[PDB]
Amino acid sequence: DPRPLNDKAFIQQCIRQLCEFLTENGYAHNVSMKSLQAPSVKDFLKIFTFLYGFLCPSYELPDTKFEEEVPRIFKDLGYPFALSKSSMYTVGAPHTWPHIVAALVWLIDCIKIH
Repeated sequence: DPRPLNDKAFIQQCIRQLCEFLTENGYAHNVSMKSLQAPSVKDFLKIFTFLYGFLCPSYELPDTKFEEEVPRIFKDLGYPFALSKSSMYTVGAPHTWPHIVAALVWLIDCIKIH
């Protein structure tokens, strides 16, 4: 894994990129650096739904089996890094969020092109 996910400054950079993309592109809810430090599973899913909607406009917010569906979508998009069920259940936890925010930023990058 080539990513410096332990570098706290690097993960603030990822969070800032998330904050800026959501803000710039008309996400429905107020977001801040503060509110993106440790999101709930429900807020993560709202964020993920907003982002994946750029690629799949009819995409609906998951809930049932989201811990299966969300990693499956990333896998299907060619994301090379592991997203475990454990991570899905604990997305906002201190040692989980860095991996998840990295995945969202990669998703943002792929939206920004395609």
